[PDB]
Amino acid sequence: LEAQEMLWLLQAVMTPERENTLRSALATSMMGLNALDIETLNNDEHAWDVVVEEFDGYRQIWRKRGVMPMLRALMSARNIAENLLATAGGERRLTDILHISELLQEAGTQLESEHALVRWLSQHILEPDSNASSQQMRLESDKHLVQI
Amino acid sequence: FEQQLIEDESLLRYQACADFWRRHCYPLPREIAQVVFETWKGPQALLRD
Amino acid sequence: LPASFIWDMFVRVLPEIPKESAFNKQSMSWKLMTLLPQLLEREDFTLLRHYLTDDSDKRKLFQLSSKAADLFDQYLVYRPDWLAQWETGHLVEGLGEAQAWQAPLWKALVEYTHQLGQPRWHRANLYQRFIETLESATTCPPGLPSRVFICGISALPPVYLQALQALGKHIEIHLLFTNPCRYYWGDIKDPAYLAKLLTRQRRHSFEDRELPLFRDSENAGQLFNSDGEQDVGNPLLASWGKLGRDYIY
Amino acid sequence: TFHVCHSPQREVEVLHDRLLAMLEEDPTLTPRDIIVMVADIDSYSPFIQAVFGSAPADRYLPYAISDRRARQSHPVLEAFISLLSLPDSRFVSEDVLALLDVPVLAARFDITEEGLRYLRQWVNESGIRWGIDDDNVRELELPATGQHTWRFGLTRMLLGYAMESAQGEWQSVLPYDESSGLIAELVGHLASLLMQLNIWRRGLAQERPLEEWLPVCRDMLNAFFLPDAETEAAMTLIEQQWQAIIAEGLGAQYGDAVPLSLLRDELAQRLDQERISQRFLAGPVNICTLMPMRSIPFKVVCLLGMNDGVYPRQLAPLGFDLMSQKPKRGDRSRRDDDRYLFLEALISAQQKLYISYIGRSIQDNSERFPSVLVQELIDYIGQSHYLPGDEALNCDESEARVKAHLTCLHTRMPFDPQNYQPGERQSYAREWLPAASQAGKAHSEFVQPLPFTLPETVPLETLQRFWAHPVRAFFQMRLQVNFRTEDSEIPDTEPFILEGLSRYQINQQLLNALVEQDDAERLFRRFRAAGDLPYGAFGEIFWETQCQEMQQLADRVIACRQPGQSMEIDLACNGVQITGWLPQVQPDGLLRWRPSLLSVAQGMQLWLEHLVYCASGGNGESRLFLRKDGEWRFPPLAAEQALHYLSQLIEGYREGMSAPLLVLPESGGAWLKTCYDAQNDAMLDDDSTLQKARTKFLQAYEGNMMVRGEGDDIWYQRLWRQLTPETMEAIVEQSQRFLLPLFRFNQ
Amino acid sequence: AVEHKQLRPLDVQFALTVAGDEHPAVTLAAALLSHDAGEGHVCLPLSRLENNEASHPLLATCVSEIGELQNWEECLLASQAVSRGDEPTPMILCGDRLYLNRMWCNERTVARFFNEVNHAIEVDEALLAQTLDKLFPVSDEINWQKVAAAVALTRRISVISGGPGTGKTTTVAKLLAALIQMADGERCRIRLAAPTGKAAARLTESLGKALRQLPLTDEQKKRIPEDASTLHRLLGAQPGSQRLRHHAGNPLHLDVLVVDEASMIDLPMMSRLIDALPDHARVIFLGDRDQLASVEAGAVLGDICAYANAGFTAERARQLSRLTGTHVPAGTGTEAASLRDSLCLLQKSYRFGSDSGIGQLAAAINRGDKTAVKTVFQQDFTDIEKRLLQSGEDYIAMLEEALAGYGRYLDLLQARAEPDLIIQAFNEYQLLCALREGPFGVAGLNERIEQFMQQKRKIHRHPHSRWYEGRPVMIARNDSALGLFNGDIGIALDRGQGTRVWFAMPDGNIKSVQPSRLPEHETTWAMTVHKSQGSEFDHAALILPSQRTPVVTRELVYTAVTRARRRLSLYADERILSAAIATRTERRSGLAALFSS
Amino acid sequence: AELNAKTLQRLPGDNWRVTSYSGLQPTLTPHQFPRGASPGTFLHSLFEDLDFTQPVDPNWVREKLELGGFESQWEPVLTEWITAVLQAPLNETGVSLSQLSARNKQVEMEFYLPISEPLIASQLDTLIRQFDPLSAGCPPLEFMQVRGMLKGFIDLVFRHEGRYYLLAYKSNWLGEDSSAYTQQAMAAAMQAHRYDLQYQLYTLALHRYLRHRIADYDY
Repeated sequence: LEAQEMLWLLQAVMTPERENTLRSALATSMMGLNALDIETLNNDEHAWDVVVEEFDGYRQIWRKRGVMPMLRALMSARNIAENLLATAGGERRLTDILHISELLQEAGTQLESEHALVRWLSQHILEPDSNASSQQMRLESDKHLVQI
Repeated sequence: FEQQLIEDESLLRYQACADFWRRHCYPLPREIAQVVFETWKGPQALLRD
Repeated sequence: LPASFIWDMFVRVLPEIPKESAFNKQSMSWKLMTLLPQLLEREDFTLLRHYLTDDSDKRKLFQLSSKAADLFDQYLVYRPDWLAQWETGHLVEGLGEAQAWQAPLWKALVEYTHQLGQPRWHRANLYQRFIETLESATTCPPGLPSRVFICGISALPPVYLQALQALGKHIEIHLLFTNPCRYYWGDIKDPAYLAKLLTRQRRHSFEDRELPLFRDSENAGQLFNSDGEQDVGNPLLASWGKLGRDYIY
Repeated sequence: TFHVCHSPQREVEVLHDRLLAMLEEDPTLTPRDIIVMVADIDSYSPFIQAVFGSAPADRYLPYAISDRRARQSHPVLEAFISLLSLPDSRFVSEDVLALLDVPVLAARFDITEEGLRYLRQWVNESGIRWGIDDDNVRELELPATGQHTWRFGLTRMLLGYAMESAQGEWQSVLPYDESSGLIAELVGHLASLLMQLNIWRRGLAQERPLEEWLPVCRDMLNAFFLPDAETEAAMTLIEQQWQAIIAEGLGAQYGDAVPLSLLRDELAQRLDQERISQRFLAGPVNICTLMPMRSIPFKVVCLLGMNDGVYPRQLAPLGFDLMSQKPKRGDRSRRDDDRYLFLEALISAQQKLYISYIGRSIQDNSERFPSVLVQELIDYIGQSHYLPGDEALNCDESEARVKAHLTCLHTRMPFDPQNYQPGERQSYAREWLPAASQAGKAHSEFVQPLPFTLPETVPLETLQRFWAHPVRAFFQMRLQVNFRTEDSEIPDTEPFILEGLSRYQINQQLLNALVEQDDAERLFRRFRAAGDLPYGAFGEIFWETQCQEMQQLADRVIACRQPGQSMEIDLACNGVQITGWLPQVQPDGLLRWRPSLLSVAQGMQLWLEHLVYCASGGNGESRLFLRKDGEWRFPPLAAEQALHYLSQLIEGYREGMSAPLLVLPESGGAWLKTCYDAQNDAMLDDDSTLQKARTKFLQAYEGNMMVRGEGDDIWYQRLWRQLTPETMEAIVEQSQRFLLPLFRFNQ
Repeated sequence: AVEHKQLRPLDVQFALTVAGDEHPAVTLAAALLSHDAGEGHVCLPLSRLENNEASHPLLATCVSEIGELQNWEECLLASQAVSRGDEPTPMILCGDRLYLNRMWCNERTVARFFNEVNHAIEVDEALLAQTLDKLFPVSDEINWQKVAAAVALTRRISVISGGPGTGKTTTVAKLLAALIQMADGERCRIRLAAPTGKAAARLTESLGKALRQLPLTDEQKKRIPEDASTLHRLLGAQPGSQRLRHHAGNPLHLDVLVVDEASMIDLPMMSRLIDALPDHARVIFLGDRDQLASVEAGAVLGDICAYANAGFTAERARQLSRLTGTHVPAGTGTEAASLRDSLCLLQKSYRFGSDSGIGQLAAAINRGDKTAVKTVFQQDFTDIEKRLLQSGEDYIAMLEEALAGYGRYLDLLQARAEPDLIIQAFNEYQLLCALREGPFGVAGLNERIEQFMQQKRKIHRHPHSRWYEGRPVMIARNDSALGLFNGDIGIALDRGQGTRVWFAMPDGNIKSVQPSRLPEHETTWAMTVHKSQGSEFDHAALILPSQRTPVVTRELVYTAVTRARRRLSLYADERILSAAIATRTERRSGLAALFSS
Repeated sequence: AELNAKTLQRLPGDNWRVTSYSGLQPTLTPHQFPRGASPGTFLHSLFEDLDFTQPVDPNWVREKLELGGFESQWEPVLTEWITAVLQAPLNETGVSLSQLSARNKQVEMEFYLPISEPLIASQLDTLIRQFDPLSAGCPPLEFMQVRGMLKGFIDLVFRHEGRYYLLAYKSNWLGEDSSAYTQQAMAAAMQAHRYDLQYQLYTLALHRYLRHRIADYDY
């Protein structure tokens, strides 16, 4: 599901004009918002204006600096990494998000267009084939876990 | 001297199985294609076999 | 660059030289694409007849011609004496099995480029012509600079040193050499060459004091082995600097 | 210093922090005196650009990366290479839509981006899979089917532009009712492309001599491409490389024929010959490989990618070269060159040397060995130096202590609290400081009590969309969040079997045709003219078994079928107005038929229709006939019980808008029908039923490896990640509260 | 035409695919039919194919039969691509006019809807006359609005033809008021349809300000029509598929349906609207007869209202005299009594009379060009000005007059006032151009106006910011979430919280939107004539190119004249204005033959 | 345990960059030539590769147009335009380009000019406007403080009768087709394209090179 959330976030960053994709991407488990937060964001127009402005700034960073600076600024401003680390069971999801971000950076450094990386991510979501780089890594190494 | 290595040969194998199914199962009459359908639904079942 | 400077000296010293060589890599590949089916009937190419006449849509022939052109360009850069012997028609004693299909191929390449309207000249023969026209010349030819600086080891590959010694008779050449050690750490050829190396010393550029090449000149023969390899005390310099060994040699 | 890392991204992330620490420690340290040489610049420079572009304004140091030169127009050269492989291509629809993905080829044939978005679904829905012409199918030693080709789809789209789909077939080709107006002019652009794809397929097939390949690339460039402001240099480079290939071929005076694949491979090799950059900028920090500045005296020298296998690079010999058999002094070799580059990098380091390699794998935490040069270096360090702590302990033990002290084993993740402890190593990442401090709030629960006032007029369609899926109705209507998934790509072959939505649409149209006793053979020819059926006898066998199943269903459907019309429903329940329309209301009652399986959602829909039908007159049963002799029956009830159950459903609807009403239809209905007893009208409380209902709930929630379960859904994964027993008991209680009249009145 | 000779690749591929191995006569006929369908002509007459084609004897040498295939009908019926309406063929030849199968089906559907289903609903005439006397205050002379309301409430299907400024919305309000006051116990689910969203918003605000003025009852105010819907939204059109929700099976549960702006309704949308209607709904069409043609291929309203010049029937004249209580004239002759009875013509304009030159110029557009020259020439009626545009100095004079046109807008912009007065001043003056690119177009005039505002100190513009204070923008796609429709103008300015675009909503409010929230944004200093339909401007200025183009015709100048409320300016050559009036955009269709029998 | 991220006290580096001048800022006629960056670089390469002493050959111009990819009809007008340019002298005494030998010319001289002070635009533009007469208008450009190296590529440096001269080429010229390119229009083009700083840096680089190379040098 984290790849689908990253695809929704990239579609919200690439197309921030239509509010449907942004509303579908903000309510994902990566952002971590309640139903009251989504309702107050849909009711208050000024907060949605601030969200659209900061997503346009994220799109400017994505066009100027790249994929991983944009994702790092998004994870630092929204502070979703600390919330996923505080949530029990979110460390595996955060490592999956970081690995998906690294693969998206590796695929977007070779691609010129910005929508081509979104199409590549949608195609790799539609293609579940197993490569040596695109496998799931270990979530944590310092914490002792029962190894199946 | 220069050759490109492909990791996954499942796509070319499925394409060759589809070509075999096209060149064999298509000009058959009904009395043979009934038995071919009773053995396998499509070329994917034969490839899985 | 060193090849660009060598070609510029070739243009300036020797006149009536074409700007592009006839022995280009792609040119030799396109020539060997035409010459190799003509030589399939020959007895020396019987290794290639089992390689080419089985199934060919001119794909194996093009790659074989490209690899043979790469080897011929590498021989033009590094081994001029082998091609000079192969142009006469004589083999070289002591080489591998892959020689009976390369020397008639090189001779047929020379005959094909001589039969065509393309010029005879390539890098290897013009190198020897440059050495001959710089060694026998008493008067310095015009168009040459005053002093030439060579900064670094890879700023000249170790094959143009004879042309550099020929250029040093008329042009002051300052080769700024970056060696990690200050003594002599390379190899040796003969004990009669060891005394010739011991007679040479390095004087200081600013202090004007001569220093010997070795730490102990009396034990310089004990450092070199009978085969000709010096036991370097530093293991990193012995294991890492073999190109530096050949360059200082 | 030697630094063991787990990831190359983590390697350059530790490198950036250590370079910032070296810049902060030494005030007389300019950034121009720092150099980072990587052994593999192709697999590291994305990570270097990523972790050096992500720095904040108070942390940003300037960087300039030297790598291989990118193409001036990356899709255009690949499109020209694919156009050079035109007779060898199979003309798959995705391979042509990728050629239309390039804006140059789209702007040549006047195809816009909106036109491309229309052409995507126009190719996907009209059955265009592979094959430009039927002669292309016959050329590949395949039987000429005549369908699922580009000519078939072009004739289908033109017949749809000319004739509506309700008229019928003309030349065994069903028309395509989408492209009808002026937008089908874009179809006239697409057929303008494939005709060009018919020209160069038959032209580039025959072998030509080198004097005839000259205007070929120029004609291809003015046929398929249009000169824009950006892609002038790409077409200029293509023409220059092609004319250079032909000039170097004609310089040798080649007379025999030269095939297309040789020139295509030579152009593909001469377009990927972009050499690694050797430029040095004195402004920013230079990121480059080993060769460019072998002797430059930089103060801070970093060496990345010093693991085994990558560095030093071992180049395999050609096998028949005489220089490899007999080596001389002036012989170029990559191994000795790299081993001397490492020595020159060691000598050229003036103040600080920072060697980092991959010591541990990130996948399975396997031990990775470094290079042999770094191993000899740390062996010489351990055998040449000792720490003042153990002045006289041993020789091997002091060597191991020195090699362990110099080796910094960094953490695997950047949010590790080990990196933020004060002492020797301390990171500068302020963004990962509160994440490593673990002083953040956790993810709160999604269900929150929201204020919701029930309106006066609530339609029946809203109640049907609510009771079809309650969590989806809570997401897409209350907070208006609908998770939009991307559509599936076009398959690479014709449909041999019927499965999924296509089989269900074929069964639905066959059931709607057989309910009026229409000719099944006309619908068979209509479905075969569209290519939705398999070719030849297999499509006939599929249509025969589906006609047998739909006739078995229709013999039960039209056994008790009466002509009925749609009626209006106006109800007032709990002060709430319900306005709607019920289709095909017969005097016998309610008659619905769908080609699906026995499920609880269709039973809930039929129960809601029966409640909205019996509340305003209508004494009679309600019947629904599914496949495999599945039947939902509800007896007629009075107005009191119907209004009571409708008020219960209205209360559930107004409860579902405030909080997400956790009523699973399938799993809750399975749990209920495992626990319900229709004979005594009482629920069993023994432990055997409580153990079998849990098994039914786990069977219906998470299905097998062949059937998609109810838990594999994007609406349920947002609420919970793992099905807890507390939420399971909550779903059980809500299904016992709501889904009980489904199995109470079932007969 | 010139565009008709340059063949589109769609027509060539259609001719090569449909005919194929047949004769080249069928290929040329299919190519000409596809080109006429692309240009907008519904039917193709065989006389134009026989006479106006140079290859017509050559194909006579191509065919070889016993009868030699001298007729075009036998040559078309000999091939398998053309049938008489029985075989499922792409091309249909029925009445010596070749069309496509979809166009033939839609034309027969329109002819069936306008020839057979239009029956006469018989109601009480005394109560209808009493409601018309109590609603319409004028009862002394002939009023076309009262006759239009009577003939719309009498028949089921009725077409109301009238120009702008004639009080059509007041007639619709009186018609709906008399419709509810006639049927008291019977419920009426009135529905309103529009082709565009902006015209739907204008219809909602107009009927809201019109129906609240008339005195109603508590049950009558409950049956007020709530909203006007788009025609794609009323039938349930999808972006991906063309499947409708109310296509053939379940009709729309409506009692009466008022469809405004029928001039922009093409033939497939009209045929899809007809198939969705039940057997009891009464439809009232609104629009102008001489207005601009539809977007796609087809001309429904013009071919319907072409029979309005003949008049009514002899019995229908006495019926209208008994209904309205006045003297209603009769039409000479009877060809199709149902369609001529269902039509009506509005001639009395209330917002402008014979004293104003705008209505006289609009009446002279449908006449010869000398009538328009005489209308502009003598004394100009203090309303219409004519400026000749040939060279660069005329362009500078046009920009100088546009400075005086946008003078109040710049004065309210520079004074830092409220944005409502700024939008109210911007909605009074408007430039209307024909083309898009080049020196004469949308993007040419917008960039020239921006460069002129960069030259003179009126508007400060940063070259890299693209969102300077004072730019007018317009949206190209609809957006129901933001409340803005296609063809709505917004003004970008700084209220103090940043550069935001203010839009004037039809509900009386002003909405400040972020420029990053706009899906589409194009500069609208000069609008196209096709995209300015439905709106109204106080001072309009038409700009026509000197080069001959098929866009500039009689209907374009007619829509440009009727776009102005009071003042109208022209920047065109005299020869172009003389040639555009005579060249009428005719669309050949089979409705002229089907309604004549 | 407690943990804090380190705060950087000093900036990692000053504003150092290797920049240039551009970083701180009938039917066949030359008026109908296509105006762009690529035809300008093509004409610059044509003026670089052609020898000034040797006469212009039309087949050589045809070969250069075949190598570049331009039209073949422009060639007989191009060679006569090239000879008309080469016949026109450009000096205060009337020295043509044909009088320059191969030893006297130096084509495309690259220089790296060092600067250790922070280059302030306000302190430099006033010093430029104090002496340059073309700086009457031309509001000053804005650029950051550049400490480091300045790159430059001079088109031609040539000596004649014991006096050195610098020569540069500009070839865009899109907006002029008549004979209106007088000294006023060329001065307006110099003020608009801001070529005063480039020629001033070229004079500074040539003065430093002649001071370093030639002993007892006077400007």
